[PDB]
Amino acid sequence: QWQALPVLSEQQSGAVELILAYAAPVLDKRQTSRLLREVSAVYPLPAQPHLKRVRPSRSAGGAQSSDLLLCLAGPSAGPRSLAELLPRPAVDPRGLGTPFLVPLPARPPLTRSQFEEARAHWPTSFGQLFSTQERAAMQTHMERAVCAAQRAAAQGLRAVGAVVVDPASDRVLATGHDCSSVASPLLHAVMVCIDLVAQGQGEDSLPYVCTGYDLYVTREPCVMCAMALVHARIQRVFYGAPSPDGALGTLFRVHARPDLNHRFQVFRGILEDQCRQLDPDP
Amino acid sequence: PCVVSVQETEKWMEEAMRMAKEALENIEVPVGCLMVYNNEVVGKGRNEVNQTKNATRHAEMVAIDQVLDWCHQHGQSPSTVFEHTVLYVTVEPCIMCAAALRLMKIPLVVYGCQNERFGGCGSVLNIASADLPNTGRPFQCIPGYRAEEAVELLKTFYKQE
Ligand SMILES: [Zn+2]
Ligand SMILES: [Zn+2]
Repeated sequence: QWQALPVLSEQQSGAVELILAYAAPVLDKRQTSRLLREVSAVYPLPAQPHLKRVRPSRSAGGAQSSDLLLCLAGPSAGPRSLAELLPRPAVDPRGLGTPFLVPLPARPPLTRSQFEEARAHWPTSFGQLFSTQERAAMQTHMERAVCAAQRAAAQGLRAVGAVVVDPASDRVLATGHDCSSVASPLLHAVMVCIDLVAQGQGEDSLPYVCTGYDLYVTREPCVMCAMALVHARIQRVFYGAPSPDGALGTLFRVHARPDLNHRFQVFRGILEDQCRQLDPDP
Repeated sequence: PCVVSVQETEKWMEEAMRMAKEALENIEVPVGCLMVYNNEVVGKGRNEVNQTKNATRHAEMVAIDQVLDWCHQHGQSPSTVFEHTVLYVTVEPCIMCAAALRLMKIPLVVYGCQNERFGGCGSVLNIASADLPNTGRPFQCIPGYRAEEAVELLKTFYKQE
């Protein structure tokens, strides 16, 4: 059992700010499609494509009514009438009730907490983060990383495993575990994998070895590995459990900084059940 | 054995600056560096990122690998060597290299100019002295040595890209 949690900068982790808008009840439900067409042609709401325009409501009985999102509120968010908000003949307002103010999420949700908060005000687009097909693929790649970590454990190496995947073809480009030794102490699993991707790449290649690729690593990368991924320009990282000195969520979030020339997505929790019994990085 | 390498700081940083200029001529970020153990150079490196097509091959990583080869060939343990080695580098180590230097337990870094884009000794993050109990040991810095020359190399490079 597992769930993928995004790891965002502290800025993007809080609550989305709210903006005020006008909605109106749809009293004649059979006007809904016409009203939606007429109003959204006048007020397309280009800055808020995450908002559905019709809010269904179920009554304490099962009866369903609907509100229609008309437009954003101006600088003076006073009471407004249908005649004040909707031009004729561009809109025939018959079937709408009196407009009311509603606060709306200004930007689309990214976390589950944000999605719940958002849809408490108004229906918002995304239920769950990953499709069944996606979760199956992610589990398969993390299982391969777990298996690499367990091979390392059986040999007496630090039990960290990693897999690099090209999500264009879902093919595995590299599989590695920690190989650090007394003679070679910096062979962390991510460093091994980056060097594997490097050696298998073409002649007219840029040094941004990981551009476009996904990384699955059993536990959260240390500062060295995390910043290697910034320099190599990984596109997404999935990890299982945090590390105490981890730099993709725990002590730092170097993937989500404005002053580094590359940002990327990070999710924790993938197969965390198994990964938490493996070794932290370093 | 650490302060004995410090005595020749001027000679060691001149060699680091010489290497930084080479790197610049070879279309690499102009960072040169030397690792000195008991007044002898046990490793050196300049940025080899574009040469090797590998974003992790910063000067400091190249020099660390040379010292490790030196330790392997002469049957010395990295611990005894790295813990008494000074790194001389023309530019503040980046976040990645600062973490590698902690993991190697290098006690002292003498560096030239600040690293505004990626610096891990204070410019972007303070990896060098951070409280990271599972990530090696913190190290100390002598910053600013020939920073003016060193940062002029950096600006020259970043114009040419
Ligand atoms: Zn690491
Ligand atoms: Zn570096």
